[PDB]
Amino acid sequence: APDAVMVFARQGDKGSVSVGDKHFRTQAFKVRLVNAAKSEISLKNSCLVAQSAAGQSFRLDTVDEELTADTLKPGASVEGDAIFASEDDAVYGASLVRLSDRC
Amino acid sequence: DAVMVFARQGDKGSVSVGDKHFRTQAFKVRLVNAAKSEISLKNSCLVAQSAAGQSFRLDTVDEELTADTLKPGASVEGDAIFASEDDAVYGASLVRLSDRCK
Amino acid sequence: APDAVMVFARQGDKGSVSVGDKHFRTQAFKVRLVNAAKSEISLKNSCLVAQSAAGQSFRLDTVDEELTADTLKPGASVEGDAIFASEDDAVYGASLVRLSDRC
Amino acid sequence: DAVMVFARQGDKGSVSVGDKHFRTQAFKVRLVNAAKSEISLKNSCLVAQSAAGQSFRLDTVDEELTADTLKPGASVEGDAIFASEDDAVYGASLVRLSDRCK
Ligand SMILES: C[As](C)(=O)[O-]
Ligand SMILES: C[As](C)(=O)[O-]
Repeated sequence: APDAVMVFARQGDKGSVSVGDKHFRTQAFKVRLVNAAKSEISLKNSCLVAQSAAGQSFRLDTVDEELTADTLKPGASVEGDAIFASEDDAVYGASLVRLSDRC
Repeated sequence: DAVMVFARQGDKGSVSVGDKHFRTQAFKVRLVNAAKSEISLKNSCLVAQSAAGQSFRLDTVDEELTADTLKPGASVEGDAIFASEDDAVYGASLVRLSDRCK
Repeated sequence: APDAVMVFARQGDKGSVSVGDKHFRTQAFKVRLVNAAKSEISLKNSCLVAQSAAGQSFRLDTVDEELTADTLKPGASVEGDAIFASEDDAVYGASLVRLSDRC
Repeated sequence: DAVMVFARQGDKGSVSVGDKHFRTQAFKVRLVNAAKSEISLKNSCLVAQSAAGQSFRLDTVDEELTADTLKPGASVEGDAIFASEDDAVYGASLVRLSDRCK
């Protein structure tokens, strides 16, 4: 098994939010993080990012508490929903959820 | 400042009578007043919009969403169905409140 | 009310069928026919057709018995599912269900 | 003559480990033998395909669909998940049986 966290994601519902001059589209995912390594891994300086094929990143609008764990014990898994956003429809083209340290 | 509008894309449909027709796109919509005072919705209107910037008229709506005002901290929810003669409304991905209503 | 049958349709599930060399994509709709007129209307020489904006028609692969009524009494409605097909993905662009006498 | 393959598009997903990743598209699949005799599936394989003609590998599948033959009049059903490194599999709209399997 790889010495890293595996990120599994399933595309969920499509929505939108509008308030005054600000409009954005939302794409939800159910995400499971699985620590495949034999040691505990810190996720303190990490965040979930959604990405399209072209390499465009989408900001995380809301996330379940379960996915905000500071660390993952070896062999352990956590899971929850994560919702990403774009001003236009680009987030609908998000086809990958991954971990990043650019948060 | 302003009412928050949350929406989820719902069903797509159509109506045809002879050569007359239109397309429909439904959304489930929640309006939330997160402000400290009552906000009037009287001269506002719900509109669906494509990312390309086209807006679409509300054809039918649940009575809950027809409130003339929203109390501070209150929310109303219901389905709202928007229409276009052609299939452009299927491209609507946002629901917003507009102050340009005829 | 118009002196004709009103056709209401809601897009349903997307599928496919493959057998030997023959492949096709399917688009289901729930359809309601409503006779708005004050007289009975024959549907004997009529059929349901799905159509895209460009005017491309899609063949009716299967249909519920309820939609095969020979006539519609004044003020009456019938409803059921109808599934249309294309060899490629074009049927997914079907955005109108209407009546035709080209069957 | 041949086994009939019925499929319905299901969920879209992804798997990421560091810089390695792939996308998944699930379908619910029913295989039906409408022929009068048993048909061998041994040297056939399920493949998902885009209208553009690209085929996609089966990554995981329900055990029911792994039958080496199908009795006359019988059917098997289950989920089948196809994959691509890039997001091309999201374009798969057909499930078929191929006799070109490696
Ligand atoms: C937000 As990043 C690490 O995908 O550029
Ligand atoms: C099948 As026709 C009457 O839309 O050309």
